[PDB]
Amino acid sequence: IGRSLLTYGRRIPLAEWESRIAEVDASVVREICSKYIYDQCPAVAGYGPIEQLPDYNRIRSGMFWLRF
Amino acid sequence: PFHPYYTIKDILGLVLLLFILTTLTLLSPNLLNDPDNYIPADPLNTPPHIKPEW
Ligand SMILES: CCCCCCCCCCCCCCCCCC(=O)OC[C@H](COP(=O)([O-])OCC(O)COP(=O)([O-])OC[C@@H](COC(=O)CCCCCCCCCCCCCCCCC)OC(=O)CCCCCCCCCCCCCCCCC)OC(=O)CCCCCCCCCCCCCCCCC
Ligand SMILES: CCCCCCCC/C=C\CCCCCCCC(=O)OC[C@H](COP(=O)(O)OCCN)OC(=O)CCCCCCC/C=C/CCCCCCCC
Repeated sequence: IGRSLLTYGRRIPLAEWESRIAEVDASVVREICSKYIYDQCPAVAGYGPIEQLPDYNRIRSGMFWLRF
Repeated sequence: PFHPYYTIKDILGLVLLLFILTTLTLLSPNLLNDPDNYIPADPLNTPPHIKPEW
């Protein structure tokens, strides 16, 4: 209740969440994942024995496919 | 890692070498050339001035 009234201005009932969930389909997932993930620059953090953590260019090039 | 850093670096080097090679081939082909090798061979006479390839 508290978090919702601060963030949304209103309590969202479980029924509305269910109606929102029911609309997703594979096409929606494809679209929105592409809208936020595909060919984007990431933020990376590492701590430990991280010699083998790939170079930043190698990580950036992993955000897209050449066969697409 | 070698890729991508030195891959693109060596490609740049190759582009430069090709520029030089083309200019030598087309714009000034006779720069290093020797006239005495445009005379066919004569087993009886050595020319007065002898000079190998540079
Ligand atoms: C000579 C001078 C030498 C000295 C020079 C000195 C200086 C040198 C300095 C530079 C040195 C550089 C060193 C090399 C660095 C390599 C880096 C590297 O590998 O990074 C790995 C890099 C890093 O990613 P990763 O972390 O490993 O992640 C892997 C993931 O899977 C990533 O997944 P992904 O989806 O992002 O990428 C995967 C996909 C990404 O690629 C693609 O999906 C396509 C890419 C663009 C299109 C290319 C299509 C080519 C198709 C073949 C040719 C036909 C063209 C059409 C004409 C048809 C004619 C009938 O690539 C592949 O799966 C590999 C093969 C792609 C081509 C498919 C064909 C395979 C058979 C090839 C032989 C065919 C022969 C017969 C041809 C027909 C009859 C004539 O990932 C790669 O896998 C890179 C792929 C690189 C592929 C290069 C292909 C070159 C060969 C082309 C064909 C040649 C024959 C042509 C014959 C004549 C007909 C045209
Ligand atoms: C002949 C005189 C020419 C003179 C002009 C200059 C010549 C030299 C120019 C540079 C040539 C470079 C050749 C080597 C490939 C270099 C590739 C490069 O730098 O890009 C890297 C990049 C790798 O991708 P990453 O982002 O690291 O990984 C993504 C993973 N998700 O390379 C690629 O794009 C790999 C995919 C294949 C690309 C195409 C390869 C070349 C062939 C394509 C044409 C096919 C037909 C060839 C016909 C030849 C004649 C019969």
